[PDB]
Amino acid sequence: QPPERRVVTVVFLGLLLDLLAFTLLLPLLPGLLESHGRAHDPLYGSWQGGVDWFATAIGMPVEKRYNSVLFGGLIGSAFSVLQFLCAPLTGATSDCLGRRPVMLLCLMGVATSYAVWATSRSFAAFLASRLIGGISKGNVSLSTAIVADLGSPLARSQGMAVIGVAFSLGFTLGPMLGASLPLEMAPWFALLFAASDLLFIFCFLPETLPLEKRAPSIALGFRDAADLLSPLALLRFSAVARGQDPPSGDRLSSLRRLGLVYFLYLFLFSGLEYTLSFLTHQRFQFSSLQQGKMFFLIGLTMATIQGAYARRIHPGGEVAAVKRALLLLVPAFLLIGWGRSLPVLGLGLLLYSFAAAVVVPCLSSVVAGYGSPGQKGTVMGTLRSLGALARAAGPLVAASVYWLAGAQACFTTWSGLFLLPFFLLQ
Ligand SMILES: CCCCCCCC/C=C\CCCCCCCC(=O)OC[C@H](O)CO
Repeated sequence: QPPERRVVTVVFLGLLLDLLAFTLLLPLLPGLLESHGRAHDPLYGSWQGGVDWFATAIGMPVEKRYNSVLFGGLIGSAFSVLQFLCAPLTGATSDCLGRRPVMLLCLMGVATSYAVWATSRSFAAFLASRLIGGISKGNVSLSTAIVADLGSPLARSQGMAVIGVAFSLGFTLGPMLGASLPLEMAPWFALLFAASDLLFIFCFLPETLPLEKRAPSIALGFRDAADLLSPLALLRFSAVARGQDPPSGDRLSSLRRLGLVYFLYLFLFSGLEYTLSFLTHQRFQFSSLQQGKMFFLIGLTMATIQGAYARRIHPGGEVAAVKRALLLLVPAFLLIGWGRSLPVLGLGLLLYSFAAAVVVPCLSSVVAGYGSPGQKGTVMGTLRSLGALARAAGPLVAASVYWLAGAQACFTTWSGLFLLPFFLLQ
């Protein structure tokens, strides 16, 4: 096929190898925390002390699986703070040095993250592994940047859809494999996928930013440092607005508006998506195995919609499809929030899947069309960073309201707040 097919193919297979490696360990995390608690790990005990303080503050009942999910949520949140910190820098660096050298630095970091975990099963090794993997998770935003390097709006909108399929397939099949593996072998499979991704990208990712299109600098002074690290400067896209041939006027307002909608969407969606672990236990007494089955079906529907519908939306129709998805999430979360049987829960999950499939891909696709050739890493790095900030705060704030106000209070209120990104877009 053309050179555009070849790059997206390499980006997709690389990213799927990456996401299998990460998601593989997620169904095992409950057992690994429980092991540390049971060995009296005094560092574990520190963090358990923090989760406890939080559990007391929000009024969360004392129960093994409620603790497991809350601890997994603090851990998930700390990790997203690392992704937020590093995504703009990694982007700006690649704008200046090319996509391939920075993609490869990031993958050596991810491979090293799994080398560490492989060697030691302590809470310390766990956090050391998460820290390194966290600061090296720019490979994700570099994938979106590489798609944004492509020539046509069509190339880009389909590229972002294909990345959507990677995340949906990765988050589906990874935990499936992990729970099928003997625990000893799991960190070895993560390593195999992470080393495979590194080697695959080394041999097959073509460069999509030529030397004569690159940003002259990463950051010259403290104001440029702050442009990559301040949540408000990342919302205002100040790093992009201060680059070579940047967007200005109406074009720069639009970029900011898509970013605010992106952040708000993911703040709300990531919160309800996390607290669905509370709702399916508390209301329907789902085992974590049954939560496995449910997220599996969600991921498969999402990959189908992403591959089949999201990927076929005519360039120019991204925004119309996002507005329709944000409206669909109002009934979707009302049905989940209030449903007292599996048919009603099921209907809300189906709408959840159709709507979530479209939003991240369609918005990335429109955002990717902004910035000059040497700013694609800074634009998509800034977008990923806003998502990371959103997935950092979303779970914690939804957990507070879920336990302080109850499932209905949280799911009704978050449902209402979806009209904020809907109206910001219209
Ligand atoms: C380019 C970089 C190359 C790679 C550089 C590697 C750096 C990794 C450093 C520290 C993490 C290792 C932590 C090892 C944990 C030691 C064991 C421990 O903490 O105690 C065991 C626990 O009490 C019960 O098993």
